[PDB]
Amino acid sequence: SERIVINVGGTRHQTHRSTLRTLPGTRLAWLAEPDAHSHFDYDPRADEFFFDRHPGVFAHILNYYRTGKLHCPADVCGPLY
Amino acid sequence: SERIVINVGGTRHQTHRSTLRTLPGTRLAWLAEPDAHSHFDYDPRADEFFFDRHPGVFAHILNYYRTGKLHCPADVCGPLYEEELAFWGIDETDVEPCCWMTYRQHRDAEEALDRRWQ
Amino acid sequence: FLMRVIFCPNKVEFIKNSLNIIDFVAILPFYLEVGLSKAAKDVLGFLRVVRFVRILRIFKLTRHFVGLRVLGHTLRASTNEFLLLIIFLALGVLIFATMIYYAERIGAQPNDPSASEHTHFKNIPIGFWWAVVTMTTLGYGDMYPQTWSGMLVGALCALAGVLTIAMPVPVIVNNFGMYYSLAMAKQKLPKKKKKHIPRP
Amino acid sequence: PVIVNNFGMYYSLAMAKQKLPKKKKKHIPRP
Amino acid sequence: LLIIFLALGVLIFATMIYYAERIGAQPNDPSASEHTHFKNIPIGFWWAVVTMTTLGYGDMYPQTWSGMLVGALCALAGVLTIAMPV
Ligand SMILES: [K+]
Ligand SMILES: [K+]
Ligand SMILES: [K+]
Ligand SMILES: [Zn+2]
Ligand SMILES: [Zn+2]
Repeated sequence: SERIVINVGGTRHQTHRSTLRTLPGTRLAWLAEPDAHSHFDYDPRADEFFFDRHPGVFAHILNYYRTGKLHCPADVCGPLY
Repeated sequence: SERIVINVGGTRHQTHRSTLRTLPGTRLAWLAEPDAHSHFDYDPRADEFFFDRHPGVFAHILNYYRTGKLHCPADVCGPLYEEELAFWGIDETDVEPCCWMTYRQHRDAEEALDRRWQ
Repeated sequence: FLMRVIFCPNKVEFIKNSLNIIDFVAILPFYLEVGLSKAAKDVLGFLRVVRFVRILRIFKLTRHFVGLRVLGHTLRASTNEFLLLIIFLALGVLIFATMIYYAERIGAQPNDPSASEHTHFKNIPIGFWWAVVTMTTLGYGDMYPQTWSGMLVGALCALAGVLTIAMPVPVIVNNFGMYYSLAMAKQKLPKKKKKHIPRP
Repeated sequence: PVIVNNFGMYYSLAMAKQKLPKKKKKHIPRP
Repeated sequence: LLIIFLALGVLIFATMIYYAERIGAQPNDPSASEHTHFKNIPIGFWWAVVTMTTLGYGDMYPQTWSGMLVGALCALAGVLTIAMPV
């Protein structure tokens, strides 16, 4: 019950709930809480939350959650990120 | 019946049918309609449409469908992205001004660079 | 000007508009002929200086150009680099002026009563002028060092001027290039029709 | 040009560090 | 853009230098300007081009403190308005 799988635009991003729980107040912080099945899109057959967003930049967002420093991917426009 | 999975070159891109239905007339718009099994490549065992295209740029095409603004990925050549969005039906004159000068650069350069004894 | 005064919505901003200010200042001297003895000479002497601004009416025409708007935005957005450039120039000018004034006096002839007779660098402000002319790689040639120490100081001045001018000017030029590219992009792009109809 | 590029990099980084407001370390690291 | 910038700079600095060089004019001479090369504005155009392009022939140059200030401003503004579009 420590692992959580985010399905962002069809790409499965997997992480521990502690990682999401680091940065409070943000959307993924609300994901990490146990009252998240009702709040967010979720299918119990695969145990994944689905967000209809660009996955390539969510990699860097989740990297912010993991390491603690926010960086900009040099392969997307400024406004996109 | 609201979710649709696109298999683009072996990478599964998943989205809602409303997202595809936003931009009409394009290929993905025709995908979103209920008469799409016959028109396009589709296998019922995995419920995925298969397109034999570069997936890394289809990420940005689908991002256009989702957010509403077309951007150019800075990690592929201008002509590559141009040909991909030409295939997908997207108009090239929709890219945002932030990434228009780098996109329309090589094409600008290319267009600028181009009786017996008679 | 009278036809424009006929319709003047938001007269506060109309008076704050620099273009109309320039128009009025340029039209004042001629119209002051009927208004125009002792004070008249002084006001005419200053009216010539006012008429000097009559050339500023070309900005009324050139405001519609794109490059000039981009240049104005660049200037307004690069104040820090201009301050850096003026500080660098002032420091270099002062230091090299003092250095050249003292260098040119080493080879001074003892016979002449004045400290410096054969050199153009008779004082430091002349050094300021020479330092500007030499650091900008202008080199008029009206004043130049004539002593080996002066020549060394002059070579150092030329090199340091090249460097301290080429420091912030590339930053300013890059700012202008970015602004001009973006403005030309926004001008070229045809008006969009918003193909993407957003979902509710 | 090499010297000028060095100065440009240093000046851009210094202006970035001066502009950025003092952070509060939102990210509370896990033990 | 370059020709417009050059024309504006040349005109403005020519007028400025012509008026600056007359501040220190000697009252004795009947003519307005006798000791200065900037006897009129078109000469100012020539000097402004030569000075903004950092050419600096030296055939004509300011000889008054106000003229020297105007000349320094002319050189700097010429460097900038030439390095903009080039
Ligand atoms: K030069
Ligand atoms: K020169
Ligand atoms: K010369
Ligand atoms: Zn972009
Ligand atoms: Zn390529």
